Amino acid sequence: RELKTVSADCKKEAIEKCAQWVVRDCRPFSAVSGSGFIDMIKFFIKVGAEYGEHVNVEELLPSPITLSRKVTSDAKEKKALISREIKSAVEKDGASATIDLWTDNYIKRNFLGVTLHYHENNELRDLILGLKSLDFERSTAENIYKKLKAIFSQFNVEDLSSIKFVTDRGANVVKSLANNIRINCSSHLLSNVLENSFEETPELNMPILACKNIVKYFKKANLQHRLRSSLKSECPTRWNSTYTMLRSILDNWESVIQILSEAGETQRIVHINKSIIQTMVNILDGFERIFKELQTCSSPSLCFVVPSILKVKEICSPDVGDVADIAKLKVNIIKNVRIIWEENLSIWHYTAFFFYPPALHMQQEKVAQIKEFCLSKMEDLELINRMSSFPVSPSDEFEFYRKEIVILSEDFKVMEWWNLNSKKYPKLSKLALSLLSIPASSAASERTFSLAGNIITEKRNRIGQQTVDSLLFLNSFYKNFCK
Amino acid sequence: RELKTVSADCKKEAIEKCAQWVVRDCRPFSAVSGSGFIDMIKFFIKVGAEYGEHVNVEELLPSPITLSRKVTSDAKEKKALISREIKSAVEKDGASATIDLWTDNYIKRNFLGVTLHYHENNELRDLILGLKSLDFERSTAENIYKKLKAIFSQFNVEDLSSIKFVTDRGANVVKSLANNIRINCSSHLLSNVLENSFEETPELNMPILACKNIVKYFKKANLQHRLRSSLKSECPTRWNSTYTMLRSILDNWESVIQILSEAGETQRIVHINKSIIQTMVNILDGFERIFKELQTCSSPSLCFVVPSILKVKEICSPDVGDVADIAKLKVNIIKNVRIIWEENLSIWHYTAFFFYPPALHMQQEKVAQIKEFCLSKMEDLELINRMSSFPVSPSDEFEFYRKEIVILSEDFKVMEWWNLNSKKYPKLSKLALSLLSIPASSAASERTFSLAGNIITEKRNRIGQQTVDSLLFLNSFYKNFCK
DNA sequence: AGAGAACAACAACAAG
DNA sequence: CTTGTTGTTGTTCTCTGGTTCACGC
DNA sequence: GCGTGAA
DNA sequence: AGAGAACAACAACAAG
DNA sequence: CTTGTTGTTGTTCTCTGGTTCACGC
DNA sequence: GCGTGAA
Ligand SMILES: [Mn+2]
Ligand SMILES: [Mn+2]
Ligand SMILES: [Mn+2]
Ligand SMILES: [Mn+2]
Ligand SMILES: [Mn+2]
Ligand SMILES: [Mn+2]
Repeated sequence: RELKTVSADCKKEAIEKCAQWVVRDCRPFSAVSGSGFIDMIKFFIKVGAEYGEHVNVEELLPSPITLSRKVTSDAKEKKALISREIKSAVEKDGASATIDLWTDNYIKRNFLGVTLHYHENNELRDLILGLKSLDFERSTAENIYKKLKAIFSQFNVEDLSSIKFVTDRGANVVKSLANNIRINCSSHLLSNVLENSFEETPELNMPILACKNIVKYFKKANLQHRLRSSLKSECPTRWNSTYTMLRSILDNWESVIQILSEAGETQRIVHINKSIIQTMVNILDGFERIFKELQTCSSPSLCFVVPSILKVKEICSPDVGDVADIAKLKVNIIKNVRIIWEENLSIWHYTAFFFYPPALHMQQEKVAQIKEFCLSKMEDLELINRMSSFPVSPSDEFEFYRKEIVILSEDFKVMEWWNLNSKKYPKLSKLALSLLSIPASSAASERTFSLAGNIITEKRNRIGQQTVDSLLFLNSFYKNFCK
Repeated sequence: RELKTVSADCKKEAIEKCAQWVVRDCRPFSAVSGSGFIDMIKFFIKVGAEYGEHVNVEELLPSPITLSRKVTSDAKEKKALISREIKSAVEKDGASATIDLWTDNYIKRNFLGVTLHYHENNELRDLILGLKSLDFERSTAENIYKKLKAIFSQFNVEDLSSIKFVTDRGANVVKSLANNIRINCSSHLLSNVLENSFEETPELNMPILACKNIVKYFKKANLQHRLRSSLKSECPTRWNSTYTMLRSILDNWESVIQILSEAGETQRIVHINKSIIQTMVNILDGFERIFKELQTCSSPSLCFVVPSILKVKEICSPDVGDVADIAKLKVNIIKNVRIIWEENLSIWHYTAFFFYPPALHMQQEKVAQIKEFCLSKMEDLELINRMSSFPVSPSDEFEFYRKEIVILSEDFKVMEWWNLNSKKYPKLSKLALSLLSIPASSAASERTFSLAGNIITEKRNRIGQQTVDSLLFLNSFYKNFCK
């Protein structure tokens, strides 16, 4: 219990052997603080206590190749250890998933990422189920579903009908999940609204393109070292990319005109109306709050799609003081919010918002279909749970919640609020927490590809498909089922 | 002494805690076998022997930030520990160096790499002295020499006149070392001969460009996964790059015509004369033997520039059976070997070859200037060594070697041959081993940039200039002065 | 978001 | 009072959102 | 059969 | 070269 | 005789050779 | 002052 501190003469020698490990093997300084590094060092001081200080270390230490098969061993092992805890959440309707496609930068295999999301004990599960390569077959809808089912067979899940899937609107991905529950990713929808609305407001082409050519010049002339914050290029495939460039120019506006004046290249910025650049940054600033919100899988997120849409309608509210080109942008944004974003929502987005206890809003058109939807889903929950055996009814329990009153406090945690209410609401708070675990976007699959890319590197390029599948899952397992 | 082996019940648990470290912290499997990792694990079993198994590990383990200053501490420390062993080799004329310029792919600083090379105990030293950034100043000759002197001041070397420098023919780098000994890198020279000779033989444009467009199609059509060895693009900035592409096509020729026929794109290869592709690969095959030779710093290399030039003259010897376009290539290659490569050699290249004991060759035009050169260099060695005090003369000892007879055996190691001859030849074998430690090219600086790039990565991009300088040197130190 | 890294800028502490 | 060594705070820089399927006229 | 939409 | 990685293909060995 | 676990051999894939100075007419 | 050579 009472852990002993070593002598300072023995502790300075420990920061000397650690520094020499990072230097010789070319590891990052932060390696000395990994959760698995510490847990491993604790084991090796045990071996010194039992066997003494004269142990054959090379014989004790494993080889990298036997490490490579152990994580493939353990991957098979842990997929069975939870092959039961997983199959329960799918049965009980309370499981959702996100899938998407990615291709790696070296070998160029196309990949199918699958994540899983369900509620446990006041906390959310965020599992990487698998990253299976398509083996260079065409990314047709049939092959995708073929590789989707194959990932779920790893845990003895063969149904897939009770799992709510969240994807982008890729024509081939969309068709794969035509036979089950598919929710449109709201980060791609919000991105479509921005892309189209700027296509449709070409009055703003000249200021944006003018800014784009300043970034292009600072990179070609190797001048970003003079900025305390560098200027960012506009990459269309990145969300809110125009805002990132514009802000990088504003937040460095003073030092940019000076550097430009210095190089006699002052004509590249004098025709740029700074005021409109500032107006677009204030407008798109709230879009970044919504984007970072929609990408949350550690807390409920689907319930905020509808109120975020209202906040977009509020930002682009017509204003008598807008200039002509900004007035037109706000006009096109509220349009595409209607025909691009609202057009591709579902009762899952409204019902998730219903279960946000500040429930005063959609009292109008929606509580009809929401009650019709909520009652049906509490019905299948009983149907399933009665097979688990081998006054205050749901339509009442529905309206009993519909009269609760709670204030928007900054500490309010709706997910905690339903655990602390599972008593009075037994069967509805189960439907609610089934709804509140669905991600509002496919960002969990995006992050899986980022993690994948951290493994398939320049020097680790020979790593195999199943070795990445194994490392990603185990790393996700040791996060969701360890401390 | 007799190191104990642990129980198998305690050894399986060690490959389980190692596998979990690699998984959780996302480290490569090969991390379990680093020289510094093993030396570190040996220390941690000692702490378990002394203090027992209940040690506070988090308090014992250092932070990454205190690791970052320790390697900067140790870097200052070890540059003083050898600030003496280094300054001796420079004094005794037996030190050479290679310098070049590089810029990193993220922050884009220009860098000056400096390596050091001298003889010790039958083995060669290959030191990374420093990678100092120019801080975005212009890479003028004055700033380079300014940063060169600054790297040598780190070890209290202020002379630099006794150090033989080996660089490429960059106009600015060349001018920096106008005041000291500069030897032309022979890898850049050989590369100039190839580049020019192919510019001057445009009859071969159509086969090469035809091959280039097959690689371009296999990459665009994502077809390299069908090849057991992939096709390589021609990058002009890589040495023998045309040979690498051509061979990648030949070694996969059968499977390439089949894949092309399959895609109905068979017209991209039918006009390609395979025989001339094969002739160019056989010719350039020996160039790759010379290139990989010239890049050696663990064994003597400057002494092989002259006999490699002969082997190039021999490969491109006129042959009555050559076709017209190959006959012209060999004609232009032997030309540029004369006006590009031989044009930029020095008596260091001839004298280094002289000290290869199979010394029958240059008996003609060169032993005059070589004797004149060797006698002067043995003279400054005595001048220096007499200040170290606070029959069989050199001109005889020169000719005594000039009558030795030795056979080219495959095990022959000339560097070992001069240690085992320092007795009969005391003062000449010192000049010889001073000559035999000079690198034939600047590849040591190239490799320093490769190592640098292994540190300045995508996620380690915030690492500082002096932190890379420190890590590179210490890693080089622990290789040249440890076991 | 939610991952991996590094470090400038301070704040606490010790030795002197 | 100084320096000289450690520890924590908070900013900056990375990456995934991608490159061809499905459909309708 | 070919242009269009969304990645 | 001379660095960093991974793994297919076998070879040795053990358990059964 | 089978499998099932470990260890070694040898191949394949990375990167640096680079992006602007110096000079002469 | 501008094209050329070598990175
Ligand atoms: Mn997609
Ligand atoms: Mn990508
Ligand atoms: Mn160079
Ligand atoms: Mn580069
Ligand atoms: Mn995606
Ligand atoms: Mn170079």
